[PDB]
Amino acid sequence: RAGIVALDLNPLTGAYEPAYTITVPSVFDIPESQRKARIAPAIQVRFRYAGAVHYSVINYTMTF
Amino acid sequence: MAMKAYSMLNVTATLDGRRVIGLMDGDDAITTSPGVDVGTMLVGADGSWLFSQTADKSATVVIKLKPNSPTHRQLTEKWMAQRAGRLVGFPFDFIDSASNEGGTGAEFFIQKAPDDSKGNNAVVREWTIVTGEWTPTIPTLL
Amino acid sequence: MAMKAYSMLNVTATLDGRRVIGLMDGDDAITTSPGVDVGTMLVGADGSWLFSQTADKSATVVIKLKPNSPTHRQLTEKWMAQRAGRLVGFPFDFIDSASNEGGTGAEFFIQKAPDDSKGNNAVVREWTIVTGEWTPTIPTLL
Amino acid sequence: MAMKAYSMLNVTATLDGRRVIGLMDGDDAITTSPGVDVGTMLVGADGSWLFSQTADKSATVVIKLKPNSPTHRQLTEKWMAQRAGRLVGFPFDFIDSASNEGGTGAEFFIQKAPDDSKGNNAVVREWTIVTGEWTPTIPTLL
Amino acid sequence: MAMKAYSMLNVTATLDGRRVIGLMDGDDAITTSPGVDVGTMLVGADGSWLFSQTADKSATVVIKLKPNSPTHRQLTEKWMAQRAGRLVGFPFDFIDSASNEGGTGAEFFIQKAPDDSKGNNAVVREWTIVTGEWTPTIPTLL
Amino acid sequence: MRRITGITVIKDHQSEDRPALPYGVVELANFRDLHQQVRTIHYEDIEDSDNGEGFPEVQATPEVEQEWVFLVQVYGPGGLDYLRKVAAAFHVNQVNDLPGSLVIHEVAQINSIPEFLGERWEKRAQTNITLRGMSTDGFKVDVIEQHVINVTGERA
Amino acid sequence: MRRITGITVIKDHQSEDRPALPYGVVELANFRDLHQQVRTIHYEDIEDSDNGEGFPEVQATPEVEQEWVFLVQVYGPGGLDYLRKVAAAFHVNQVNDLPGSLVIHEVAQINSIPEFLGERWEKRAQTNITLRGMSTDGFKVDVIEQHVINVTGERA
Amino acid sequence: HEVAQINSIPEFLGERWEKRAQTNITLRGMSTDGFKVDVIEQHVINVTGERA
Repeated sequence: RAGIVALDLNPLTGAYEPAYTITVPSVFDIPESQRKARIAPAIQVRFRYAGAVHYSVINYTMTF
Repeated sequence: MAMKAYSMLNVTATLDGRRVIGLMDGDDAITTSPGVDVGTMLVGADGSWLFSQTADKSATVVIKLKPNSPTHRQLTEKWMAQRAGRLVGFPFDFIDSASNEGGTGAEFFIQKAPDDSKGNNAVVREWTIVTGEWTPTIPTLL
Repeated sequence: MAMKAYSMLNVTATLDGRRVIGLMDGDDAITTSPGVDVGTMLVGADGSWLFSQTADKSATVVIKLKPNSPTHRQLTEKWMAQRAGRLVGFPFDFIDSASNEGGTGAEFFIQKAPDDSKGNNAVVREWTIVTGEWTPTIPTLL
Repeated sequence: MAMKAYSMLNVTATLDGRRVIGLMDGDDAITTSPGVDVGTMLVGADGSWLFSQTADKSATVVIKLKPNSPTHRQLTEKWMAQRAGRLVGFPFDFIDSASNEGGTGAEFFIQKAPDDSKGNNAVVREWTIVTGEWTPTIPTLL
Repeated sequence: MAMKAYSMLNVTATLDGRRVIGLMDGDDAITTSPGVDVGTMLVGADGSWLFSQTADKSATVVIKLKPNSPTHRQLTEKWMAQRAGRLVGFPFDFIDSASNEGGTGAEFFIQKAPDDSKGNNAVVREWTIVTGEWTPTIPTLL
Repeated sequence: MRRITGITVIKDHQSEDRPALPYGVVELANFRDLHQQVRTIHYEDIEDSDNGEGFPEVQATPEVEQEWVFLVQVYGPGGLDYLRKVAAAFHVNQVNDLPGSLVIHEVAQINSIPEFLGERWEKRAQTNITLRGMSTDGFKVDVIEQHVINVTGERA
Repeated sequence: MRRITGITVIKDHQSEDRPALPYGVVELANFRDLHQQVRTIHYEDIEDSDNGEGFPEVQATPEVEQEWVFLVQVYGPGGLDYLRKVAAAFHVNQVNDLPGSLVIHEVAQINSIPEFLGERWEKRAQTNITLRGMSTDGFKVDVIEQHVINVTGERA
Repeated sequence: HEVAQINSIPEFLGERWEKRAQTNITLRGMSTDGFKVDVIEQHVINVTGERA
């Protein structure tokens, strides 16, 4: 909402592509040996930086 | 080529290339309804009559899907694509192989969205799509 | 010529020459309803009364067909003919042989269209037709 | 990672940090519905068509709780906080672990309140919350 | 102090000092509903949103009584007192001892009156009361 | 002997020895028409017939859908899996194909009914399988091939 | 022998001596598909196959949910508590875990049926436990991998 | 919670009609149990911006 993440559009084509995805590991398989540490596995998140503008170009072709 | 018994195993529906698989139970899982009435009869105060025919050839389709169906994933991606700003057609077409009854459209658009109900069991997810033109196919095998 | 028991095997309906065969189950498969009320009684603030009789002799008919019926093919061809631009009458008339009850019309027009529902079993297809004049036949055998 | 059977023991909902536990019986205990229709098709008197897409990405959620549930206490505290004058977001988010179907919102607000019915047995308490934005998550496991 | 099972033998209601005893059968014998919605979300044509919160803290209560209950006598005396011209508050308050859920009000007023039906068996008598302020009590024992 | 399962299947009420330890049995429980009225009537002229006046005879056949309800039982130590394969083989296409205007409609609930037969609990399973197919027949009927109409204006 | 309760559990129709005074027994009452139609069809190429033309064969499997309904009985002087622990162990997570695409759905009402067996009222209890799990199978099927289309304009 | 309908079923036992009555009484109470389970007490999160 603030404007830090891209707006769900792939710049290469302008086609659909999710801006951010959150992946959560499945605990169903983690053995008891590492389950006794009380330290959870890692969650992963994907971004897409939202650009800006620092320079402009105009051409102004005059036909008369 | 006898007119075999009706079965859902011979009805084929295609939504933007891929098929539709996960459908809810019921006698109505894919229903298409026309936009407006075909015509209108106007009878005056004297007894004469005049019929008027519309040019609106448009239709809407309602699809009911289980909460776990790849078509649900495809549709919920298309909805987000529309919300982002991209606008395209994704043609949809469906037919019955026993009698060649059904129809096709060239450019559809997502019009409604389902309600995410969790509850204790599985619930339907209904999607409503709308076209600007809809061409039925004439059932040639009766 | 005793007034025999009623049966659907003695009711005959004709739609533009050909017969109607595929009809859905139910106590109401072909229903005709008049356009408007026959008249209207107006009673003033004093107690006098005046009756007014309309000149609108028009009717509509609703036919329910199975998804596999040649009449469905005929009607879906006529609908496309109307959509193309051609406009004609296709007279419809139906009668019961046991009591000569029924009616006829000279020029009908497709007014509604069915909804193509596939689902898990067969579903009705309802067509609504409208005439500008409708002449009932007097049941002479009671 | 097979698409396991659906179960309420894998659906997780979080309301401002704490979980939701006490839910009433039924096939619909947490239901989210979108604000308005996705779009609208307009067909003119000539037969052309134009589709219009809305910018309203908002949703409402309905939660049904037993009369004895800690979530009921949390919600009835939040309601009094709003009545006092404080206004904040309390994000709510829910998801199904079997197919990653669900959604999230950043700032909700209590919109409705339940009716305190005592009677002879327990009765539902329904809360209705509303967001200004609602982002569904795409079900990646079908 | 375990959260015991719900029972109507632990719910207490007080209407202007005296208790309420004669209540009809059903899952809803004393029901309180708020005046208006807590708030309203307004989303503009661009996608922004604004929430509006009301200052109306008022409620109505519906009580169902048997045709033979001392509370019915008390209420039908209060109704006649109001009809005569006297206007007072008669505070009403009710609560559940198992979870401290319920509410109280300071000044109520009779808003509706029951219908005297005799018939062959006993029928409900429903009274509807309205307050200008209604303070719920927070359920502290969950 | 079904093509789907690898076992031997036999008819319902015969008078032969029990074939093997795992095997099946199919019975016809009932059948009926499905719709109240016909779909079409097919008229066809008999090949090289004559009704006595140089007219080939006409044979008419109604066409309606019908439902047949069978009763399937599997005896022996593999009944549940053999019927589970049948239940799950009803969904895949090119596998559940039947020759003429026939369609498998539904496979019903599968019960287990072990029975103490011959000093031993004999495992058993049973379900209902319903088909769906049109109707064929033919009866000789008579036809109109000319008309006559008389029109008069009562008072000219 | 269940992990939740501390007792011995045995299969339904065997021919062995009764194990101990407290023990359990599970039977399969029935099972069935839950939805009318499939969810997906999974296609997979067989490892190192050939259909005679240099094409690996294709195996298709439907995916639908199923319901299995069992019948649980506990015999002896502790039946009610042992089944109450089972009923209340169905709510807590990480405890009611089953290996593959299986889920315990509901535990039903628990009845008590004391029976006069062997000159003594033998306490007994029984309930119904229902699971819920997807369907697996596989059948060999054929696939399209090319097309052909002909387009003509009737009258140019 | 409730006491149900009360029936009378006199029975001829021991050469004499023995008067009898029977009803149903239903209680209502919460559930107690306990199972040993495991808990999370730490976290870890990784955040990256794909293309800066």
